[PDB]
Amino acid sequence: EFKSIYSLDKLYPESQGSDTAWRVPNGSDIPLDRLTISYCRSSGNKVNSKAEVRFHLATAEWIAEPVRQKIAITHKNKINRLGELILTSESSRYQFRNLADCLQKIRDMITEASQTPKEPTKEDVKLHRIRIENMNRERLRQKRIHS
Amino acid sequence: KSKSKNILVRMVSEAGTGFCFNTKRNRLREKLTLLHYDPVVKQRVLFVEKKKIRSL
Amino acid sequence: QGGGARALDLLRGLPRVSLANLKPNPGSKKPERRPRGRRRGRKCGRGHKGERQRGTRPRLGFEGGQTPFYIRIPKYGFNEGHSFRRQYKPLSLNRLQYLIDLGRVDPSQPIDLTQLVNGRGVTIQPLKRDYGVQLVEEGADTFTAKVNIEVQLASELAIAAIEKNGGVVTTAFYDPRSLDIVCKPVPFFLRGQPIPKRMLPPEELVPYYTDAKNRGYLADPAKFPEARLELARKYGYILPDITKDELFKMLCTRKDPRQIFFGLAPGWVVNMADKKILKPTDENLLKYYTS
Amino acid sequence: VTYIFHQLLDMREPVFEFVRPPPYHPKQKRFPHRQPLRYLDRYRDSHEPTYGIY
Amino acid sequence: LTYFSARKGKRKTVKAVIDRFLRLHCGLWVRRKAGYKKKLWKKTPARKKRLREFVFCNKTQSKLLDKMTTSFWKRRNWYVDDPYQKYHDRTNLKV
RNA sequence: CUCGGAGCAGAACCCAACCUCCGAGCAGUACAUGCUAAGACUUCACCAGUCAAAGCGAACUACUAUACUCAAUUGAUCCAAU
RNA sequence: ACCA
Repeated sequence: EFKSIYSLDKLYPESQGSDTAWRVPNGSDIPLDRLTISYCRSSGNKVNSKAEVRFHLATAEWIAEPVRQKIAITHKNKINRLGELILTSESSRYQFRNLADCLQKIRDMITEASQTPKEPTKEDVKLHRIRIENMNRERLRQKRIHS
Repeated sequence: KSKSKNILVRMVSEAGTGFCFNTKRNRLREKLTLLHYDPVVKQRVLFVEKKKIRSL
Repeated sequence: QGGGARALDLLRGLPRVSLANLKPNPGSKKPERRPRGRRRGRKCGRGHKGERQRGTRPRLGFEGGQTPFYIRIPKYGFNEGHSFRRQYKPLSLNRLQYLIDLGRVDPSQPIDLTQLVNGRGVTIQPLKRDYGVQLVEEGADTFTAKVNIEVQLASELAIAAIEKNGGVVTTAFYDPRSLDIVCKPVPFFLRGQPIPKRMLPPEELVPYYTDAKNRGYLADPAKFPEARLELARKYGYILPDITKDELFKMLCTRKDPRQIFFGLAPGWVVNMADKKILKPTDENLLKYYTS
Repeated sequence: VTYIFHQLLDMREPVFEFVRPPPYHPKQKRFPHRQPLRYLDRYRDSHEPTYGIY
Repeated sequence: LTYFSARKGKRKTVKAVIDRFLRLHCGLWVRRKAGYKKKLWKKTPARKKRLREFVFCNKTQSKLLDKMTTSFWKRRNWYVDDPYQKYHDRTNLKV
C-alpha cells in the first residue's frame, strides 16, 4: 500500500493501529432499553414528524431517587395515569432529530432537578395576574366564629 | 446656502462599543452630551459629539 | 394484446413504405411566414415609420432617456466572487439507498467519487467549480445500507445514519485537478501522464478536514471513537462494533491523503493498451511523488 | 382535579388548549413585486433544507 | 446588448446587471432599494427600514434581466452555506 | 421647467390649460425620531413614496405611545471621502 | 476644500 509523508501513521504516530479509530470506549447514562420510543407522522399539513419517549418515572433507576421525586413534581402534567413521563418532539421532519430532542429533554429534566436553582427569575406577565388573583382570594378567607 | 443654523454631528458611544449616530444641533450651541441607547451593550449610555459631519 | 399487433398487420395491406409517401408528424412542421400577399406584405408587420419600422430602435434596457431601471438600482455584491465559491453536488441518503437497491453502487466495496460517477449517481462538473459531493441527510429515516463511503462534506445527521447502520464515512478533500481525474479516470489515462499527487486543502479548509466531528481524512484516528460515541448518544442509537463485522477490513480501507485511487500510487503511468503499469525507480522522482 | 379524574371518576385527566386560528396570508404570487425576501418564508412549510431529486 | 460577439458569435452578458441583482433559480430577481445609503439623517426609521429590504422584481423586470444575462447565470448552484439557498425553490405556489 | 394646498373637477377615485389663486427648497422638540414583523395603501408604469397589529427591548398609573409636531420642507446610479 |  502506498504511504506518503502525510500518512495518518506519520501525522499521528501515537494513534497507530487498525482498531484505534473503531474501538468502543469502555468509559451508560440514559439506557435506551428502558425507554419506549414511538414515532407518529403528525398530520402527515405538517411535514414534520413526531417522536414520543415515555418511561415510568418511578420505576426508573438510572435517575437518582431524589431527582425522580423532584421531577414528578415539576412535571406533573407530563405524567399520565400509569405514572409514565411522556415527552414529544415534532419540530423536525427527521425522526433522528425529533428523538434527539426528546432525549435532550429527559437529559435536561434531570440536570435541572439536581441543580435546584434558587435564583429569583423575572416575573412573567401571566404570573402577575395570578399573584393578584391569588392575593385577593386569601383576603376573603374568614375565620371561625368561636376559636 | 450662506445661512446656517444647525449642523450634523457624530455622537459616539462612551461605552467603547464604537457605536455612533448622527444628530442635529444648533451651530452656536455647545457640544452635545446625550444619553442614548447603545445596541451593542443594550442599554442607555453617554454619547459625546466628536466631529461636525456637515452644515444644514 | 391489441393495438401493437393491430398496427403491423394493418401495414401488410398497405402500399410499400418508400421515399415517396413519407411525411413529418402533424404539428411538427409549423409553416414559414413570408412577407407576401395582402395579409403579410405591404408594411409586413413592422408598423409605420418611427424607429421600429426602420429597424433602429435603441438597445435593450434603454428607456427613452429616463435613467434606466437596471442602472438606478445600487450595486450590491450579490454575485461578488461567485466564481471562486466552492460548490458541492448533494447526494441524498434517499438517492444513495436507491443506487444500492438497484445495483448501481456496490456497498461491498469502498464507495468514493469514481464509484458514484460510474454508477451514474451524481454528475460532477469541476469546470463549474464543483469540489465534490456533499452527503445530505434527506432520507435518513429509511436508510438501512451499511457502506464505507468517502465524500467531501457530510452533515452530522447524514453521518449518524451511516454509522447507525454499521457503516463508515470519511470526508476527503480533492483539488480541482485531482477531482477531474477521480471523476473520469479513463480520459486522464489517455493523456499518458504520471498519476499526480492529490494536493492538500487550502488553509480555510484545513480545520474541517483535521476535525474528527466531520470524520475528516486528515483527522486524528484516536479521536474518532469519542466522536462516533457522541452522535450515538445524541441521536439515541447504540454504536455498533464494526471490528466484529466480517467486512471490517473493507470498512477500514482509506486512501492515503496524497492518493487519488485505491491501490495506485502517485507517479505511476497506466498503460491501458498493454494493461501494464509503469513505476519510476529514480530516487529524485520517487522522492517527489511520495512527498 | 387530577385526583378526582383518576380516582373518583376513574378516567384519564382531559387536557385542553386555547387554539387560535391560523394566520391569514394572501394567495402567493409568482412574482411578489417589492415584497421583502422573507415573503417566501410566509408560504414555506419546513425550515430544513430540501434537495429535490438529488 | 451584444446578440452576436465578433470573436465567438455568442450573446454577451450585461455586467451592469450582475453587479446589482441576484437571480434565484426559480426565476425571481432580488435587488436592493435605491437610495438606502443616501441622506439617512433625514429619513425616518420606518423609511430607513423599508430601504434596507431585499425585494423581488416584477415580471417585466424579470423578463428584462433574463434577456440581459446568458444561461450561465441561470444554472443551479450548490454554494456551501449559501445565505439564499432556501430561496431558490418555490413552495405551495399555485398558478 | 421640481414639490405641496384650493378652484376649475359640487357627490368613490382620476382629469388639461403660456388657466385661476396661494405656498415649499424649512424650522422646532426629541435622543428607544431603537429593533423587528402580520396585513395593506400608492400620484395612473417603473423607481421612489406611505400606514401599520403582534413581538423584542424600553417607557409607564391618568392624550398620548414599539411609527414626534408639521403640507411641501426635496435629488437616483456611478463615483468620492471615511 | 467644493470630485460625483
